[PDB]
Amino acid sequence: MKVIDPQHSDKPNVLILGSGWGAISFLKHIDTKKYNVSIISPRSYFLFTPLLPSAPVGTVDEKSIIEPIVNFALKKKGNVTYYEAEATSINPDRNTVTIKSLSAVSQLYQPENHLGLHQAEPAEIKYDYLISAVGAEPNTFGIPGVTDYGHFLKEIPNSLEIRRTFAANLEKANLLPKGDPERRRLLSIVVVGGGPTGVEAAGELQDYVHQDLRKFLPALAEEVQIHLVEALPIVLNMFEKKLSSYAQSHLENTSIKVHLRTAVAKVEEKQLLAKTKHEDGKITEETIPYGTLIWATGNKARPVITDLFKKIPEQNSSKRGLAVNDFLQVKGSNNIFAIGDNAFAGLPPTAQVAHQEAEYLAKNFDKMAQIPNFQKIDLLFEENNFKPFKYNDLGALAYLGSERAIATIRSGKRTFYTGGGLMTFYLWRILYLSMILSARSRLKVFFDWIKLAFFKRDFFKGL
Amino acid sequence: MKVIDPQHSDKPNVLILGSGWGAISFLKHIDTKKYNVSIISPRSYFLFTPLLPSAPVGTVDEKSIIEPIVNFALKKKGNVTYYEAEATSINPDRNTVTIKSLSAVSQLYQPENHLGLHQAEPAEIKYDYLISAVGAEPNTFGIPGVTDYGHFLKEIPNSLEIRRTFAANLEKANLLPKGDPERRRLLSIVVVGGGPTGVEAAGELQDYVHQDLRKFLPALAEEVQIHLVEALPIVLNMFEKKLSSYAQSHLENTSIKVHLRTAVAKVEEKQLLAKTKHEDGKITEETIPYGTLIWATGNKARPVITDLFKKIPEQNSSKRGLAVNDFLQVKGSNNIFAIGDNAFAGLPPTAQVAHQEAEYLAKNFDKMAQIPNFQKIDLLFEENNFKPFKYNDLGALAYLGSERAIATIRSGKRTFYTGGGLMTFYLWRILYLSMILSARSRLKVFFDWIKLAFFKRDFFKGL
Ligand SMILES: Cc1cc2nc3c(=O)[nH]c(=O)nc-3n(C[C@H](O)[C@H](O)[C@H](O)COP(=O)(O)OP(=O)(O)OC[C@H]3O[C@@H](n4cnc5c(N)ncnc54)[C@H](O)[C@@H]3O)c2cc1C
Ligand SMILES: Cc1cc2nc3c(=O)[nH]c(=O)nc-3n(C[C@H](O)[C@H](O)[C@H](O)COP(=O)(O)OP(=O)(O)OC[C@H]3O[C@@H](n4cnc5c(N)ncnc54)[C@H](O)[C@@H]3O)c2cc1C
Ligand SMILES: COC1=C(OC)C(=O)C(C/C=C(\C)CCC=C(C)C)=C(C)C1=O
Ligand SMILES: COC1=C(OC)C(=O)C(C/C=C(\C)CCC=C(C)C)=C(C)C1=O
Repeated sequence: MKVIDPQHSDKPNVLILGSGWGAISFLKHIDTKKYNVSIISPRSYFLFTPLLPSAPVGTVDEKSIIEPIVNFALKKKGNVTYYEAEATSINPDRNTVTIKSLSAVSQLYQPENHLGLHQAEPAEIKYDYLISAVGAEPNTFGIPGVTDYGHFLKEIPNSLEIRRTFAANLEKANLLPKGDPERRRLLSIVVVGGGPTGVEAAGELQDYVHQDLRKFLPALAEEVQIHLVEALPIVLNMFEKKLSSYAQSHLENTSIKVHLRTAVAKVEEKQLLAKTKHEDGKITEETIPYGTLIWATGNKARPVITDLFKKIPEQNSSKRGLAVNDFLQVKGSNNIFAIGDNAFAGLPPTAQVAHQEAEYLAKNFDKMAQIPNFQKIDLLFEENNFKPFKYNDLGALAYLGSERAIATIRSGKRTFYTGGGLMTFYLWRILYLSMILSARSRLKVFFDWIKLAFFKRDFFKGL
Repeated sequence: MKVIDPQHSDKPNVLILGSGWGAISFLKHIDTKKYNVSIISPRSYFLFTPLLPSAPVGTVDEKSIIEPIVNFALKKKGNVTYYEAEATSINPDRNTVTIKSLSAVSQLYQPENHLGLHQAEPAEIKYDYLISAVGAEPNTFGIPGVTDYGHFLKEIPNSLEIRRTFAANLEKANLLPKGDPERRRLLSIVVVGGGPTGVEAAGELQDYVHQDLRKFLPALAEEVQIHLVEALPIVLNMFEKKLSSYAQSHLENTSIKVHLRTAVAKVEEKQLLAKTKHEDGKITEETIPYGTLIWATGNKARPVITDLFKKIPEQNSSKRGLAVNDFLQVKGSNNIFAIGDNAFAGLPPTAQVAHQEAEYLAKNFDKMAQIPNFQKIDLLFEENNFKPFKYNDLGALAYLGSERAIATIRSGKRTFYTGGGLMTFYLWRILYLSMILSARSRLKVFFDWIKLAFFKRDFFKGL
């Protein structure tokens, strides 16, 4: 019950799902004069995910790396409306999306209507076109105990939980005598994932220990131990072998214990069971004690996308994400589009792919809105003549702790970069500053870093 | 049970209670080479209380106006030890202090001993001399319902509660239609207290409304209403009448409803009952609806100080604080000293009084530690010949919202200042920056303000 249908305006309604890289990038490029745009997302702000790993340890403040949606919508010319709630069910036949847990409603540049909605009231939102960018969720691979004792590294709350756990453990450990094995376990951290997120997480945690903790509790600092576990035989496999090797050496020089060729079998309250697969082809078992477990491995489709597979006939055989055209239209649907991690197009699940797809699609919509036929929809994309999406891989970046990073930079064919260590660390900072989406967030992180040069990190457990 | 008694060292032990203005100021001046210093306080950091009223609304970040104790202790030459716990009982006869709720132990410049203490374990701490600076706690004057529905404005947690309440109310109000009286109550704020803390609190809240809220929800911003209630007939009575008048005019120009000659009789869930005492000597009743109640009135002795009145014979007739000498020694005690709000010496309860008493006392201790007799204690203060404490009133300051402040600056006899409006607002900033106790906190607030010039306040309900 309750159906919101704003269409006194003669414009078509483009409904967006999410407030991440795909949704915001699309929002920034979509012509709000041609269409009435509306966003649905339980998250009232945009997260700059590449700096998330610096948040727990206080290299950057959590407020520094987020930006309210309304600030993006405010710079838009036309009307934009944000429903603070999550999409539960996508309804192709009805052309609606069901919502749950209404926390707020914002209607920018729309001084007129009144919805008449109580909080947590179920509803249905009409649409003419739908862009789906809810993203994925973390994958535990069905390995028991991960959700009970692990911390994912996906969202701002996760940064606060990791700080609270680790601060708690440091306080406890400090009361026990230098020998105690419990002291040793409480000071043990385990990051699962050999990719960029995991490496950066181990790097930042190590930075905090060597730089901040050592200055007022050197005793505790010496006994802390950080493990990095990865199933593949090479860390950061998306780079050339030469850069991966340097990466692995450096991590071990900064005293991080790297566990390659290693899968996790089970996760318990105080330890995890791992199977390591050696060069001679033999498998061994080892226990890894821990006090804080960061889970930074791959992705899995969300319940809303899974529920959509059952409804569209040709979307049956789909698991990783939604099956999509060369034009980023959802296969089998008349008007549903998909971008980012929640959409399969044989491309990686990365922020670079989300942004470029978002722009492409936004560009097309602004082109599509200059025709009588768009004012049935599938054949019109071709007749008028315009190009499909061509991803342009720009490369990869990764901070490795202790003022060192690796970089590969390119455009299509040619490659040009500086990807060693300290100088690449400086390039790394500049580029990241450059690709932050807002000026406020950019000044905030700049100040965080200036402050970090002179005074070192804030690491409060209650804040 | 369990008694910690560190005295392998030949030095006397000066035990400090608290981590506020008196304790930290004393700590910075006490010679750690002459004495073994130890702090007991449940709060692991120092709070810069004059900027606390800018925290809720995000003019300054909560992290910006606090500084961990260990940073102060680290700059000290000798040994310093901090017990993260609260003093429960002061024991003159035994010369000990009982403690509760052990969260942590820090022993800076002391790479040796091990206490062997579990968390939340009761204990007793030996001492030779004791400096008491626990401060006071808020006084509700026995007016019912204050602690049930009000927010005190005393500590960092209070800043977070006020933001959470107010953000919640704004979100709710926004869903109701422009008429609704509930909408009007949810947008109503009430600050109790005509002194500086209360005035500043009303000013900051009004700044947030006019500057930030109006830019994205002008409709809500116009209907917000802020009340200031004060029992005395004049706001900010500690200034000359001429400055108080300007203060009151300005507050009313910025659309704040000031209620003078008004006492609060009772506080309910959605309103408060007040009695106003008019010029013709008649008393009236009025209800003041509200959604957020900030209680910023006076002080009251803490249970630890009250419990000490019963034990010392001549400390019986004492209520506001501990009765104290011209040398700041506790009357009736051999070795207990009191500074700040928890000590009565016919002086105001202000930060300026705490700092000067702290220095005086610290100075004396460093002088007292160059004699055979100090190596019984009461008569030695006089025989060697040195002066009593003479407070030097430097004046008063107060921000009044909308870039205006009042100032009175002086030293003893002479008075010299600039105490009008906008120019006094600039002086106000400089002086406050100048009397922050640490460089980190000083840069942090400076950056907050630079950021505030270009981008306006962060006002997140979860952060
Ligand atoms: C810690 C970390 C670091 C990373 N670092 C990098 C990096 O350095 N470089 C790089 O290229 N890539 C990086 N990535 C990858 C990148 O963040 C993702 O690939 C990208 O966010 C995917 O874009 P998206 O819009 O599909 O999903 P997201 O950006 O995750 O956004 C999804 C949005 O949908 C919302 N949502 C969730 N569920 C629902 C629902 N049911 N209904 C409605 N809305 C919903 C969420 O609130 C969120 O705002 C990183 C990822 C992580 C976790
Ligand atoms: C919002 C606000 C604004 C203010 N502005 C000004 C101003 O502009 N100018 C001015 O001069 N004054 C101002 N004051 C007054 C000033 O903060 C106090 O007068 C001052 O704090 C008193 O110093 P103190 O050390 O006695 O107590 P505090 O500074 O309050 O410190 C008390 C310390 O004792 C600790 N403690 C409490 N109970 C126990 C216990 N049982 N055991 C151990 N430790 C304990 C606390 O954690 C705290 O660290 C302001 C106060 C407030 C609340
Ligand atoms: C998760 O692994 C990573 C990628 O994918 C496997 C990347 O591609 C890049 C390259 C950096 C990007 C794309 C920053 C985002 C830029 C914009 C314009 C949004 C990094 C650093 C990375 O760590
Ligand atoms: C509680 O009312 C207040 C006073 O007392 C009646 C003051 O005197 C001042 C003046 C500012 C001070 C004293 C800052 C404190 C500085 C140090 C070094 C402790 C302010 C602002 C004030 O609000």
